[PDB]
Amino acid sequence: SLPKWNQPSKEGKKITNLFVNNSLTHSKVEFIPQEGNKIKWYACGPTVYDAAHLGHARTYVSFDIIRRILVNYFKYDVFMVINITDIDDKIIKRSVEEKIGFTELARKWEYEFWEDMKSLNVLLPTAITRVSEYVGDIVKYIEKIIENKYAYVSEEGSVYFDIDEFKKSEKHFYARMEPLSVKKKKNAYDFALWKSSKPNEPHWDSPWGKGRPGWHIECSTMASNILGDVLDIHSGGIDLRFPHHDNELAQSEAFFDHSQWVNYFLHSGHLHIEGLKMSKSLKNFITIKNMLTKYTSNQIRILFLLNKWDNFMNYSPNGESMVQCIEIDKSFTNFFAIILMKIKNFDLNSCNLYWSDADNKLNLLFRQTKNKIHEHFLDNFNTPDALLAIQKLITEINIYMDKEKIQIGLLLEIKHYINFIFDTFGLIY
Amino acid sequence: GSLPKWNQPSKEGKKITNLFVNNSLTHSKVEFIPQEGNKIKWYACGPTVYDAAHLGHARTYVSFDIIRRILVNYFKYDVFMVINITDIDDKIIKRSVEEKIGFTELARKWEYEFWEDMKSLNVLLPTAITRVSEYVGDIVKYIEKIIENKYAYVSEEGSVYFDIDEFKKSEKHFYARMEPLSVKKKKNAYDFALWKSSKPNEPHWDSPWGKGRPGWHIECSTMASNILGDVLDIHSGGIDLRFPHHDNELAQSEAFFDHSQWVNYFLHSGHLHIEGLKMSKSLKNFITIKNMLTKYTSNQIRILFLLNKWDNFMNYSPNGESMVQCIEIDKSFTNFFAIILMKIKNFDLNSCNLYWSDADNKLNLLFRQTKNKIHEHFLDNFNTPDALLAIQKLITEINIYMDKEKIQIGLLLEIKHYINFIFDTFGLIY
Ligand SMILES: Nc1ncnc2c1ncn2[C@@H]1O[C@H](COS(=O)(=O)NC(=O)[C@@H](N)CCC(=O)O)[C@@H](O)[C@H]1O
Ligand SMILES: Nc1ncnc2c1ncn2[C@@H]1O[C@H](COS(=O)(=O)NC(=O)[C@@H](N)CCC(=O)O)[C@@H](O)[C@H]1O
Ligand code: NA
Ligand code: NA
Ligand code: NA
Ligand code: NA
Ligand SMILES: [Zn+2]
Ligand SMILES: [Zn+2]
Repeated sequence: SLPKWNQPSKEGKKITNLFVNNSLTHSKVEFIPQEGNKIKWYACGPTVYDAAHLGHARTYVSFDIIRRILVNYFKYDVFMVINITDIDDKIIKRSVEEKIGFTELARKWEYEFWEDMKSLNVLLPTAITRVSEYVGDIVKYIEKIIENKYAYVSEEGSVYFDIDEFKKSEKHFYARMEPLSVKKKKNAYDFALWKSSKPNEPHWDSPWGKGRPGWHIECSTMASNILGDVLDIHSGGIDLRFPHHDNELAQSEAFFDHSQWVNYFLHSGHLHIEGLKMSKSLKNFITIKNMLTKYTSNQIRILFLLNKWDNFMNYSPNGESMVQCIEIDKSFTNFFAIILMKIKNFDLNSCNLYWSDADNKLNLLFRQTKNKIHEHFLDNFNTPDALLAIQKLITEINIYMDKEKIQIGLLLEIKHYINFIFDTFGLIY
Repeated sequence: GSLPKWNQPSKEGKKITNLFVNNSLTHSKVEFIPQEGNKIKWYACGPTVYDAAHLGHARTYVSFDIIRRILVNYFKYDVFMVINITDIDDKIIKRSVEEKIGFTELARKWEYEFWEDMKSLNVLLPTAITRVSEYVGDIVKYIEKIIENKYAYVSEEGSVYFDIDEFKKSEKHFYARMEPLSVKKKKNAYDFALWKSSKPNEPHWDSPWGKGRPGWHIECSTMASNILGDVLDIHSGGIDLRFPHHDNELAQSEAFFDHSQWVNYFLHSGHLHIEGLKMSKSLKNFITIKNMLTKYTSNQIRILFLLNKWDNFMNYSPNGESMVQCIEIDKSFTNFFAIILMKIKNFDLNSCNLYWSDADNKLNLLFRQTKNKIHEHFLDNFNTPDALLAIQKLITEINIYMDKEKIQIGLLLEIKHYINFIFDTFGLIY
């Protein structure tokens, strides 16, 4: 009556003791790769019919930070896939309103999305998978689900996922992550895998007639084709947990006829503005480009570093939430300014390098800070507390650089470590 | 009895990578295990600063810079490193009377040029730099303790000598742990000075035993013990220092703390040879780092050292013969970055197709396999020659892919970032 989860075996794997908040268990559980030190990761992409806003940035920046922690800090090997839904009801509707082709519209806003990601120092994924380029593969995927008896064909030529038949199987559970969120259909909760197309919509040939993919099938198809029958990580915003992500799990389980397509499902919290999700529908949004005419990439990334990735956050506009981000960014800028100059202008010919008690105390705080940051990252990517640890260390380095005769080698090593953590955060100074 | 024993640190609570290193204390490759957490306390012997450093010195400091970058940048150990500067020495005293400038002025000049040469080679400075001239008082206190533990004696002239026989008698101490077979005022000829009575006209310092100078080995035990403590994870230097210098440091430090294992892993770089012999100031067969750098770049010199396993000797053929391959490799890396950066710059998302093709998948398969190959090479006693080869082979296939196949922009960027990561670990700059 309740979905079960299988933790991957630890034998032969990279073991860091990292714990992550897994939506499949609704708990923090130890992260263990399926193979070695490898992480196969699929992340749902944007719907490219319009500009991206600060809420989209929160999700992609937060998972960029997580990816950099996993790769740059823990040295996992991440193979990441993000889809682009360039065919969708919204794209069709917008393209008729504006009197341009569906592809021209989608390519424009896909281009602007990646430009915005690059402006925010977000790394591109290994693979970018457009629906328009995967329709043939989607048809083949749907054929297999039908052959496994988990989908049926309507008279009009649509294909629907058969929830009742899927649930019946002892190896399958429907809606593993939100169990309680559950005429021609057998049951109302069945969802389309293939939609019969109106003659005026864009459409593709199939064994069942001209149509389009349903809302969820492209993600199962693309990830299964490139990454296979087990994903280490699947991610997205919390609104996608159901129906979209739970439906992907059912589709992929139905295709492979197994019980666990994803080991760790990670959901970022929403950015709210004035108490409500930042939303195109609510017209309360700030585009990323507008945000970048007021604040820098570092400042926006600090905003997201200050908020735990899997919790919702409130954005107060008119600069209110950004005051703290600007202060922190300024302290990082001024810290680097001083330490870089002290290093550059240090003179080995005239200095004294005796390792003093003041040098030893700063070094002790330095090594301790490294251990604290390590524990924060293992604690479900706790960047707010890691950022605070860096701030505390900087306060003490600033005192040391002002008064004590300086240990050039220690300052260089401290500069390199803080650069390493800032690279991990995606900050550029 | 009759053979030195070695205690491997316990694994509980430590960072465990399965790295193996060639340990001179065991004369074997053994698993590297920190004394504490992920921390590595590391002392490396510094240069004698009375004249210019040469390519043999560069080989040792660059090879251990590469190892330090592997430990820190690649494996994420926390390295705390100390290097001494011997700015008081017989050679410095004699050279300063020849040059007719003060010993301090001469020593500071050639220390400064040593660090400039290191920076020119992209060698990272250590955490602490310990000059003998700033540590004499601490050295005196260290010797006082060795005398108090009955492991040293004072001669009538005011010198202090290490008492090898008394040290060996202790069941917890073995003398010459690393080269056991290499072993009038003295009790026995093998005793060595901790404090030397001052000769007339020499620089000198006060002590309870009279005016004098440190012996040849005592500063390193003193400085490392003061900053790093009673157990070092790593101690390093060239193979010529293994005995008497490093074995004598072990004896001094064991005598000070009256314990049995001051160093867990002793690493010795091989010598750079020229025409079959060690590159040597005495043999006048040396090439200064500065002269090398007027003909070759930092990258090219670092590639020369990456191509030779750190703990084996290497032959350097002059007149550009050994550098031919280094220049070719460096050029292939420069050209790779030029090409991949242009392909990235000119990629057009509006006109591309991004279907993940079989060609894309084959390159990705090679990419991830290369990552695991390099990982095993680094775990295998820092095997940079084979890691460098793996990177070269990967670049050969990336160049083919960029020329013909429709390119996966994200995959090319990810491969570039990984190669940047390994090159940072090597100390190469492109
Ligand atoms: N206010 C907010 N705060 C924080 N995250 C927010 C957000 N609004 C959207 N998101 C998250 O941003 C990502 C992109 O959202 S989006 O452009 O609307 N696209 C979509 O929702 C769908 N295209 C995802 C499904 C798929 O196509 O596979 C998705 O992960 C989405 O959950
Ligand atoms: N041809 C060669 N090939 C490869 N390594 C070579 C080398 N010649 C010297 N080395 C190594 O370079 C390092 C510095 O050497 S050096 O400047 O002569 N100084 C000394 O030997 C002493 N000052 C070390 C003892 C001490 O002072 O603590 C030492 O580690 C030494 O072993
Ligand atoms: Na079931
Ligand atoms: Na939902
Ligand atoms: Na003994
Ligand atoms: Na020797
Ligand atoms: Zn999706
Ligand atoms: Zn030494």
